[PDB]
Amino acid sequence: IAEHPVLLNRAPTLHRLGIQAFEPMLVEGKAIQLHPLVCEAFNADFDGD
Amino acid sequence: DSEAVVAVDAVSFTLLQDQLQSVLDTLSEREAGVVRLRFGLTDGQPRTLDEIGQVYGVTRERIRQIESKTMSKLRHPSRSQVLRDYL
Amino acid sequence: TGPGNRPLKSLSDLLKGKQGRFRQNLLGKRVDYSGRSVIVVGPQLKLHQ
Amino acid sequence: AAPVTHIWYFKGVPSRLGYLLDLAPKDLEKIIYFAAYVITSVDEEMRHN
Amino acid sequence: DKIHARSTGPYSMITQQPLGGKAQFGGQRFGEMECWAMQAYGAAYTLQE
Amino acid sequence: QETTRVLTDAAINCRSDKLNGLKENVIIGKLIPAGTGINRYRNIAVQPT
DNA sequence: CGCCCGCTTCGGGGCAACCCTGCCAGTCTAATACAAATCCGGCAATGGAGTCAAGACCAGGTTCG
DNA sequence: CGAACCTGGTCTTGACTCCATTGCCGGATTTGTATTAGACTGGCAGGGTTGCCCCGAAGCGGGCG
Ligand SMILES: [Mg+2]
Repeated sequence: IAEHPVLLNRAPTLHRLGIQAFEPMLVEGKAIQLHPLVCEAFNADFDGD
Repeated sequence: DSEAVVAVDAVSFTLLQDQLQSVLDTLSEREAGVVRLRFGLTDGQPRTLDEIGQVYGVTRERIRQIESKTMSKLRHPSRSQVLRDYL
Repeated sequence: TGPGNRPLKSLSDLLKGKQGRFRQNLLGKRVDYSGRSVIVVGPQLKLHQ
Repeated sequence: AAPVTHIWYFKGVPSRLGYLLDLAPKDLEKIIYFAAYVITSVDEEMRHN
Repeated sequence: DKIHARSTGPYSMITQQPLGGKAQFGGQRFGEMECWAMQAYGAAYTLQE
Repeated sequence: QETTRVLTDAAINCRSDKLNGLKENVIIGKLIPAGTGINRYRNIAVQPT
């Protein structure tokens, strides 16, 4: 996995910053852990998105 | 679509062809030639023992001896260990 | 109509509408090497992670 | 075993067959579904004699 | 119930696209708005892939 | 829009597409002519000095 | 004297977010008669393909005077 | 120093076996066609129910020649 980015999309992709690439790192459990600053860029809250 | 390509069987079959070509290249020229012409590796149409002896100048029975020897040789685990896992 | 009073999907109806080949299968396609999960916040990650 | 008019060049608005022959679309649907005849040709010399 | 991933699974019948939904494997719909985001980055190669 | 009506008068006029827009190259699988698909960047030679 | 240019009314087609998540729709004269097609099930034309068993032989390490 | 030995491949002969493979061959089934002689003589049928917009078409009032 190391140094191999992945594209993250939150549907719908309203504008250009709705797709953003991130270097992954493995995290236990089953949820995509997301940085707290890009939530405005995706317009993503955490109520089940 | 079950009729479509499984797309790992293709790379598996190509790797199987490569491993089988390596294992056949462990044999000699007469042995690998007899095996490839017996199973039709070169054309898809496997010629039989009389045609193989005709292209090898010998009897069909000599070819049967050679084919028995090569099937004895291939059944050794020294060749079988990297082919058993392909089924 | 077809059985059950269903209108038969003719040749033009494969291009018309959102169900046509253009907007359903030519522009937007389903992609392999994809994935989907519900997100959680990751306040120990760095911004590129 | 007998010719057929394309529905795209007849029924769409404006009717392209209708403009190409300067026929009204009511006349065109009256012709191409065998509801009314059309005088496809005429004579002049035998006509006046 | 919600997590999902597919590297290579089934494919559709008429067009040869991957399928959809967690019941099959399926891939995520890379729809039109994702395509506009990838164009707006200028990333042509990734859109081609 | 109007996939019927746009198509037929293009077919009447025998209008030839030029494959130089942006929605065209997305459809036919070529690289888009914007961002990393223009020939200012797509023909870069890289040699090690 | 009779005859057609702009409102005007009416038809009439196109389109109205993006992911998931599903998963299978029907009935009324009824029969014979036949000819051909075609399947199909089984001996017999093989005939060729495979198989066993013996053997011919060189010669090459291996055993002996 | 020279003579045999047993045994590897290498190949040959010839007989034996066994099974494809047509070829009939007779029968079974199955696919298509013809034929019914009292008299019968014009259909059932709901999706339509938006909103808005653009536009084509009819239609009439209006001045008009
Ligand atoms: Mg939310």
